[PDB]
Amino acid sequence: AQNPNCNIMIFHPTKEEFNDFDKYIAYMESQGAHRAGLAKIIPPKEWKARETYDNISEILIATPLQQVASGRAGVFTQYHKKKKAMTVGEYRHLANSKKYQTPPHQNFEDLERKYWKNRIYNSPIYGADISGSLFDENTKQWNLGHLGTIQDLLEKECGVVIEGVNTPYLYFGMWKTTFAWHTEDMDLYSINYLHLGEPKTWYVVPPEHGQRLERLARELFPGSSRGCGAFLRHKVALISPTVLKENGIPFNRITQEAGEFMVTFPYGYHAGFNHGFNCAEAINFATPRWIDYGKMASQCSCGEARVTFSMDAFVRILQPERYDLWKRGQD
Ligand SMILES: O=C(O)CNC(=O)C(=O)O
Ligand SMILES: [Mg+2]
Ligand code: NI
Ligand SMILES: [Zn+2]
Repeated sequence: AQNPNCNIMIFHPTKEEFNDFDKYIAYMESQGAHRAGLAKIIPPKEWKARETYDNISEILIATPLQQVASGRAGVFTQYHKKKKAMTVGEYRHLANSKKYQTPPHQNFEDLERKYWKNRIYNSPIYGADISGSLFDENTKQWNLGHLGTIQDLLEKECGVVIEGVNTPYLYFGMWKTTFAWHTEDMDLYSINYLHLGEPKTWYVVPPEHGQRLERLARELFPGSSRGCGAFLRHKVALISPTVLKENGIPFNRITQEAGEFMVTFPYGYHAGFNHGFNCAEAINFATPRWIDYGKMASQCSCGEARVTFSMDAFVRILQPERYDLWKRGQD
């Protein structure tokens, strides 16, 4: 069995290997990359996502989210307070202000220590989940706006034609902006490209150990667990590496820098934080190996998780027994 310790693997495809996206994902899996839940892909030196980032300041962040924490430094939830719209140029200036800028630090490990010590005492503002793309239309390799759609994959594997679309999302971050512990909708893959700016630190639990993280989460967030049998679908809970180590939960960590891709694998729980002003683009995708994970994915039916239009068909076809309850949660 390849990668039996579930380490995060890093790949350096050649320009030739970068042509066929599906083939390269299958290659990485042949080497055991999925066992970690997360992989890094460094593009060949010849490749670029677009020519420059000099003309992005007029993109609108219609609903910036202030991420307000509650709890203790290693075990907290966050809620998202909506703020007034602002442009990317306005947001960049805010991220670089004395109130929000990255503190002086020695290295990534020092900054990680400062994040876990101090995150809860601040409320950073995240421009998340913005439909759009920064890939040039002429970029033919690993262009996250030109991937095969999940609807087409389900149709190819299972024969059923379904409604829905699959487009990318932009994330504009600042110091301390945080992504809570989650797997993807319907335990899909994700791919994330860091277009510009400061790094993003990731934490990940191997898919084969995901239920250990869920059991810890029910212990640490006991009111939330009574409210919903899949409350990590709410995407609000944080648990630090120190707390994970104290409770024996298997995990790994890695820092993504600008110009790098990360892939999350089905049922790979992940969480993380941004080091400073940055912009990422991410999208969900599927492969044949996903189908079995989609059929077994948990679902939030309490009303909190509220998701895209396109998840309807995935539930309806892969999980017909759960469909009626889940749809009630959507309405
Ligand atoms: O970058 C972020 O804030 C969160 N991204 C992801 O969870 C991802 O790409 O799957
Ligand atoms: Mg612009
Ligand atoms: Ni994710
Ligand atoms: Zn719920």
